[PDB]
Amino acid sequence: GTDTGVFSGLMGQGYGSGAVAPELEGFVTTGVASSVASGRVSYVLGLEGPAVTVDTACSSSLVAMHLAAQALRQGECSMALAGGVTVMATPGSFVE
Amino acid sequence: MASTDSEKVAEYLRRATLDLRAARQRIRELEGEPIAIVGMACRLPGGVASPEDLWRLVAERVDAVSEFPGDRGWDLDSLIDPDRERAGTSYVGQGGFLHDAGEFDAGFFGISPREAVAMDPQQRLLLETSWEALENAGVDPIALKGTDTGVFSGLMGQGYGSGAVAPELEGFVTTGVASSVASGRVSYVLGLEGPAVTVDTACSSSLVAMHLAAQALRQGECSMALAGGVTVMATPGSFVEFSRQRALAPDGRCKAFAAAADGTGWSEGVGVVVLERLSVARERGHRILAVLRGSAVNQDGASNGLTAPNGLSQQRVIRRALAAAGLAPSDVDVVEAHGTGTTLGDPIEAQALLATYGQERKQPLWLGSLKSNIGHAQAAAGVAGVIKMVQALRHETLPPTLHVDKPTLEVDWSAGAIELLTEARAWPRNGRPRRAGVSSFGVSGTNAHLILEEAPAEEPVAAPELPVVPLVVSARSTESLSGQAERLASLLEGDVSLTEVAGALVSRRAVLDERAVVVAGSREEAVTGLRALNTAGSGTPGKVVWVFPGQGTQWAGMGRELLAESPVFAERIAECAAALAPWIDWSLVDVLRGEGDLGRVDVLQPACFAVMVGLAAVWESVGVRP
Amino acid sequence: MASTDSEKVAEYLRRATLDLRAARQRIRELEGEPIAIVGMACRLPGGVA
Amino acid sequence: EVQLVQSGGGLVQPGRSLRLSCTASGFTFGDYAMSWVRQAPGKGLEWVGFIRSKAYGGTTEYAASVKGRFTISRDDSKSIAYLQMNSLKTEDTAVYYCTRGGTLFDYWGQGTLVTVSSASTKGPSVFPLAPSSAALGCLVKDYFPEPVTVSWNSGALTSGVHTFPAVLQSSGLYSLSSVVTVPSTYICNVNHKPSNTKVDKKVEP
Amino acid sequence: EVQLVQSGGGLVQPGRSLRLSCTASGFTFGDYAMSWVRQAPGKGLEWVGFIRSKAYGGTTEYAASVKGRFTISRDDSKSIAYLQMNSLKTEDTAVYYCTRGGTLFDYWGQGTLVTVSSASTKGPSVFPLAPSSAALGCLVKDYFPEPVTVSWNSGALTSGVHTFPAVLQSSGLYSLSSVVTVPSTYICNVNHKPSNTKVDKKVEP
Amino acid sequence: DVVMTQSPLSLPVTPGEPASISCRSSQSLLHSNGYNYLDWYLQKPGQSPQLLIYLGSNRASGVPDRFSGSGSGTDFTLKISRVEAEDVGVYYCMQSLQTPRLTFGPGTKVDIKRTVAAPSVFIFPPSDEQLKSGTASVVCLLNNFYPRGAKVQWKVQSGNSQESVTEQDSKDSTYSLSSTLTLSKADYEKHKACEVTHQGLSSPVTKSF
Amino acid sequence: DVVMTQSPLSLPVTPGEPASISCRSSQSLLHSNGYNYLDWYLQKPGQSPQLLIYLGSNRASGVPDRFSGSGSGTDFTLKISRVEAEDVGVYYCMQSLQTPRLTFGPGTKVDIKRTVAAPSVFIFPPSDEQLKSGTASVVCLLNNFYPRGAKVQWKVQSGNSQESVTEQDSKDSTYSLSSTLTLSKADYEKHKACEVTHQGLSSPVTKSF
Repeated sequence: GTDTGVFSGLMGQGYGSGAVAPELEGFVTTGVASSVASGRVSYVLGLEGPAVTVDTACSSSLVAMHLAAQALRQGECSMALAGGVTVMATPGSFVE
Repeated sequence: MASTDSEKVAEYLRRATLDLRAARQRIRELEGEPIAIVGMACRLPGGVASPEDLWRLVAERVDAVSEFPGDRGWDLDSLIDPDRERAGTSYVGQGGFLHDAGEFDAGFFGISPREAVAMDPQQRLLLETSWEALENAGVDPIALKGTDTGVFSGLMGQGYGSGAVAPELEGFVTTGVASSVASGRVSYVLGLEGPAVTVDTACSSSLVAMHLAAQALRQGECSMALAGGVTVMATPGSFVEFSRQRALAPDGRCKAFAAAADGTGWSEGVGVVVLERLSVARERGHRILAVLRGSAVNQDGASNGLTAPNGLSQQRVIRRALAAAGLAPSDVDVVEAHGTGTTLGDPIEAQALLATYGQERKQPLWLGSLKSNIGHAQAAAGVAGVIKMVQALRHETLPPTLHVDKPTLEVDWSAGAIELLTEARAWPRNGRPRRAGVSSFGVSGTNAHLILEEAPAEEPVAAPELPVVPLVVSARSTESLSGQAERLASLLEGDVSLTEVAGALVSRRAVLDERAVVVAGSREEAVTGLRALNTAGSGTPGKVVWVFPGQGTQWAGMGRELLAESPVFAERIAECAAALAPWIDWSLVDVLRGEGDLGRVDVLQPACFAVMVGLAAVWESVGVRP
Repeated sequence: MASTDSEKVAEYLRRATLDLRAARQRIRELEGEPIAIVGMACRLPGGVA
Repeated sequence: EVQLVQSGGGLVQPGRSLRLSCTASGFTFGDYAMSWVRQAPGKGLEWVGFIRSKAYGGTTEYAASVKGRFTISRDDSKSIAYLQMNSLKTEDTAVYYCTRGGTLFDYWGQGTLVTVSSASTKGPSVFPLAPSSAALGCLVKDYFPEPVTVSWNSGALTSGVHTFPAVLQSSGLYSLSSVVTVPSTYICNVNHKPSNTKVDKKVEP
Repeated sequence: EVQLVQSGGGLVQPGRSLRLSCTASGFTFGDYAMSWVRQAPGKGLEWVGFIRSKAYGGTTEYAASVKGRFTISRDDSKSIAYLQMNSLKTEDTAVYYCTRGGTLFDYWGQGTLVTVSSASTKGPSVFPLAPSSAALGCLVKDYFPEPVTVSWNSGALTSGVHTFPAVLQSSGLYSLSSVVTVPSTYICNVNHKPSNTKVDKKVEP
Repeated sequence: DVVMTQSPLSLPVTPGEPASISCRSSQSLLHSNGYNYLDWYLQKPGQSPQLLIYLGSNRASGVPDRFSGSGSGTDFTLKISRVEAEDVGVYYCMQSLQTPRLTFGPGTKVDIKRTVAAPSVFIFPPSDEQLKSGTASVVCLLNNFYPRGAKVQWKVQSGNSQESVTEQDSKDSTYSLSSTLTLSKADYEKHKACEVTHQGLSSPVTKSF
Repeated sequence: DVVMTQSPLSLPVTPGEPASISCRSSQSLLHSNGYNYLDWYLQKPGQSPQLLIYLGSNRASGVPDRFSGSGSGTDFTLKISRVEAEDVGVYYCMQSLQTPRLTFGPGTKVDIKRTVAAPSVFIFPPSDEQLKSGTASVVCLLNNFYPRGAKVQWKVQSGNSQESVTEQDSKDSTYSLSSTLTLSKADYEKHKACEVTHQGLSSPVTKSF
């Protein structure tokens, strides 16, 4: 019921990008879409503060924090969460 | 000792009051300075290559719904299906597509075709549209080198090039599909210093991006900003997925707020705008298009479902936006709603609008829906609507909508002063400000709202025309130069001021290698010259030498015309005659005009000498160094 | 009739100085208020939890 | 921070003397000039008096109506302003405030109520207000001193409950009426804590 | 915004008179009280005079040093102050400023140079200054008035060049020296517009 | 020579709208130094007074910014861009050029603007239990009238009537008036019609026991 | 009786550093009102004077926020959180309680900190053309010394030595002085030396013909 906001950094990885068993229909796009992470967190916790997904190279997480700071100074939220995450589903990057 | 403290303290803290009142005004402006827009660029289905195209189309009640494209290699044979529940099929076969997505000019940026095929089309569209928008602002893109302009954008992944690739393309696929590269890539082309940000907030992504820029612009982190959106579908799988939810209209047309709404319609598009501080914009004299006043962003949070929206959240964000802009609901006049056309979404949004704006309205405010002409443009959608508003504000007109047969019955249309735009209505200036509102609600729950106001009144100035003027044009390729000449001639067919055109050409354009120049004195002369242009010289310069001749150059009436033409040469020749006065016995001015025998060496040689000196001065006046 | 101004001027102006100096301090803090960290969590290789 | 704490009020019979003390904190007390201003109940504001600071001489000015009866003093060391009332009267019953600044009253105290009377404590008299055909009520009369409480159906009856403000009769006792409108069983309870009396009645035609 | 325009300066013979005009814009002139302060070259700041405002009567006060010789007047309608030099002397040569505010000199103008002298135009005299076995230079002496321009090798030589400020000799003429240290093609070019004298010299052992 | 300043008595308002209150003096308060001497004070119901604006166009710290003041010479104006809810109280435009002061005058009152509501009038007979005391009080109750100004006159009379009015209603934002005429039992029995006037009523309403 | 104040004469500074200048008075400027009467003004090299500080604590508009001041009674101090290059010039702490204020005093000169440099000493013979004119002017030169305070003394002498001083160097941040001892040619031939003293010098150094 409060106005706390979130900011998260991550990349696209194509987890389960292959063919999908049709029994798993309806949870693929929602399960892989980028923006649905922060939205899912807010929906689970029932928060009203702004939720933003930011993707800027490897420093993305830090950027998020900076943004949060400015928001806190502007007074739209009374508490903020910031963070970053990275997990590699396939080793293709190594090959490249 | 301290008896005259009265006057002392009077002046002392009168100065105190002045200073700290000024400080208070400064804090109010820093927390709430309005923003200004000085250029837009848009690309939408239906051949919309400019805002003028969009304004014309909406003024003429034109749809842009077409059939599925075939260039992208989609196997539409196994997808179109009257059967609605067969696996891997879609029950619709229409939509608004940008059939010109593939084409791109890699040569303009000197990029090898390997990368060109490697990179996603969205990045190419972003680059071209950004260049177009910057050109529209009348600002030299080259001069932006080393400047501190930021950049923000919104886009979502599309899986372009997901399949196996040839080994030749090694070293380009990653950055070609890397999201964070895209915005940065733009900076790399222009050499900017400002922050580069890409965001992902579904449909609202564009609007949110704009809001973000505003904050940065208020904090002194940049001088000017660029923001926009772009969406191009690589594969049609989404269609099939949305066929599963049966939320797609079989007609493929969104009937927003109509009683016959049955679904939605996807579409593609690109849009870019430029934002700057109002005071700095006035200082630089850039022509102001519109003033952005207030923005607000919030999250839906807990609701009926994961994607089910709530009216109260929309009311909350609307109230927050109004408070931030410091304006009452009565002060707004027109709203561009979400206009999705879904069975469930529209009633909630309408009820929220009734509860928010429909309270104590002097006049029935109006609402529109651009999607009814184009469908849901996804990430770009938001910013697209903004441009529409701007044009409606510039033409003093209120465009109508389409597919309106009967307002939906779920809405008590008598609950407030709310009416739709079935027909175009005049929106003239009246002396009181005009304001408009836009909203967006993503599927993830995040919502945003914007409130903008008309630009301040401007004082036109009449400038006299000139006898003759030059017209220049530059480009990176000869064919591009020819196309630019053709476009310029086509525009010049209309009714414009030649002096204004020449000034804009010499002021609001860059300089390239391919160059062409035509001297004209009349519009028809200009058209003939432009259509008659045939050659351009891309020659590398060497070193310049000013050659001076001997005799025989003279003829009757040497210095008569250019004397009246160029005052600087007249001043130079007057000074030369005055300097040579202690030895002359004739009026050099007369003889150069042709009022003395030029067949005398003692006359002609000083006369020719003075002619050469004046011409050298003139050639200096245009910044030519031998 | 105007001999009643010096003291009133003085009082007015003490009040003005105090309040608007406080306002200036407020704007400075709005520009640069420090932020505090209160919660932290992490997950890294090596079994760290 | 600039904080003011008034104290010393209450109830007093006419002709006595009393003192009111306002404590100041969070600023330089000696640099300001104190003021005292009262308000009669149901009336506006009336300037009472003020005291200048030491810098200008520390003089004091008083209202002509109360001239020669009240005295203003200050304790700079403990920063507390004292107002001394002498030979009070019924009209002097008012809510009083001590404020900072002789001319401009930028900061104000919480106030304090001073009552001057001679009546005696007495249990309230409860009577009904019964209709004939849509309103009804209860009348509480001749109770002293304040307060008195009236509840309709022990608070169950809420809508239409008009508990009109107490009006002081010329006799010195108080009287009010709590009414409620129900067109087409109902009990009112009155508690006078000063008399420690609890009387509850019903209202039917 | 507040802006000040100072005018009326120049070169004056001893014992003459002059008028200095200060024009104010961007505010309400009628309230403030104006002041005038000068500064001799290479010196500090010394108060000259001031004039009050019509609110307090607009009286004037002057420094005893130039008492009775310079006069201050104001024009509220045109909002312009006038300062009158009488019985001028050479030592009074200085740069003058007018300031808003009698006690607080918050705002300052562009300044105005005034020189008092009876000298006449004279071309410069350029003299060598040669080393023996890591420095060299030229002396530009006995010219009037300022300015004089010196360039080493027509400006080609720049490193180690010190062009000391021109110093007024007791003779009533100006002098300076351009000194460039060249240890182990040496030309000083001197230009004087007031006398239109241009001469280039050389320095050699 | 004591100057005097006036203002319109009461301006009903609605939240979300601008409000302007004037203050006109009997003389120009501008002084030679260049400052008018006028201040504005507010007293919320059951609240201590506090300062709003001094010397024409100076707003004290802590006040919401939506208030502003302007004017000069003899006439001044206080303006608020958006009417709110909590802003209800009493406003006093008080001079400062002349000292010492004695009172703040009438000031100005503020009420919530709403539909003109007529007083539902009801006359109530005294209770016989009240009669047994030896006196009778008859109430001409005026429930739910907007705005105020509903004056009453007992007729069967002056000198024995007391009126108490509740504040503006929370929900319907109307007012309730209790006007009671009191007499002894003897005089009440010796004689066997309150007249009510309000702008909500087209004509005065007569209620009889 | 006439009050006075004193500050440190000069203080080399380093960009990006805090700095503090004291100003101590001959009396307490504090007044019955509760204020000290002292202001701080700055003059940049070759520019009109500018106001910085007034009433000791409060800061005038336009001034960068890095400046501040404090103190009371007979002592006060100006402080700067960050020293920057352009802040060189002269500063004055000047009273305002005693009138009429007459002169600003010597003030305080601020300068850029750098290493101590011993002056380079040179001397040159009079120009021969001036000898033909009938006079002579011997020249002594000091180049690239730090800090200020160099002194010269002619011997062969005082009252006929004109010394010109350059500003602090742009790159090396040192100074240079040129002293001229002027006399008639006959007096020049009658007798057949500039002695230089500086804190950069270990001992006085006399350069002669």
